[PDB]
Amino acid sequence: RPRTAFSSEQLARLKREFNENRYLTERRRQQLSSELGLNEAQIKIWFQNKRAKIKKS
Amino acid sequence: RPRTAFSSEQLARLKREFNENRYLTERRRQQLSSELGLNEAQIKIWFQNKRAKIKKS
DNA sequence: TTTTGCCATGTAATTACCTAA
DNA sequence: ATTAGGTAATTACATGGCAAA
Repeated sequence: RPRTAFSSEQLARLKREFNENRYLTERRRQQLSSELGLNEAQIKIWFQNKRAKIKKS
Repeated sequence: RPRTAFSSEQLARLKREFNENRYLTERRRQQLSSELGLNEAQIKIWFQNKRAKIKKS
């Protein structure tokens, strides 16, 4: 498998972004893409996965 | 998956099951497929659809 | 000390089912 | 029928620190 590695500066805006808003919109899902230069699908699962550990944690 | 059509022999067995419980279970999806000769995934979607309809009331 | 030799974690990805159009 | 994005459960794997000769 190709396990993506996140940049210390990506994990940051993601996190910052989850705080303010834990549910991604398409617009928002899009913009993040541009900016972080990540694909709308990984930002997708990230948020899913965040919410997940928060629940189990 | 090709649009299909249920026999009345099947359609009425689906409706009798959907009467006992609206949620299918894996083993039971199985059981009905070998029974009614349908394809699991067809059974699965009938149910979804039915639930969604019944809801509307 | 050092070097080797394992594990246990965290997490990213993935699956199977959900309601709703 | 299909489709997207949600939850819950996983599985794969890249890692750090620990144990021991």
